[PDB]
Amino acid sequence: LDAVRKRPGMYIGDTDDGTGLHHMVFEVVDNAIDEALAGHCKEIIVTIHADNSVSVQDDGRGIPTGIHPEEGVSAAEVIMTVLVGVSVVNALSQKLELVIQREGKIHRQIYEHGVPQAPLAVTGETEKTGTMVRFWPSLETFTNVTEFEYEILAKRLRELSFLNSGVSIRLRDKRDGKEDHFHYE
Ligand SMILES: N#Cc1ccc(O)cc1F
Repeated sequence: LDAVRKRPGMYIGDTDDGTGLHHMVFEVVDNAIDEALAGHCKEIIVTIHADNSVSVQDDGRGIPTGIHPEEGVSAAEVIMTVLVGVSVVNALSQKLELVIQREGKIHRQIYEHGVPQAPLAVTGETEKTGTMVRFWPSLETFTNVTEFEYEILAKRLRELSFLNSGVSIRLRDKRDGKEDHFHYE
């Protein structure tokens, strides 16, 4: 990830005018939609938290957890730490929390500035499947516009709901209780 850390704006977009900040969300949403499309229920939930982190969840199969035979870490960690892709989001997040529900098990992992704090670990059992990422954008990178703007997210998620017409997209703002549900049929 050092190439991204060296020139963040070249990977994510302008880091002073809010452009790059919102692009962080959109990169994560792309992966969540892909995951949701491979499942039965086909819903993603985007939440803006009161600490100005964002989470994206899907109810798909869960991203793969097995050890990548070539890299020697979990496949989820390969996705998060190898090179725009969610690895860029991770590199530019002061914290990122990953939760994967798959094959009867809950898996969790924490990153700080793209560095895993421990290996992906089984933490419990579950009947559900899906993936959730919550990220706190790094305030060492993102300046001036540091808070998410509901309308910027809503506009883009609406476009995505029409293109991905089988996918339900919920947007929730925990700062003021604002919510939308984009679903085309
Ligand atoms: N990477 C990734 C990713 C983030 C959120 C989600 O719901 C699914 C994903 F594959």
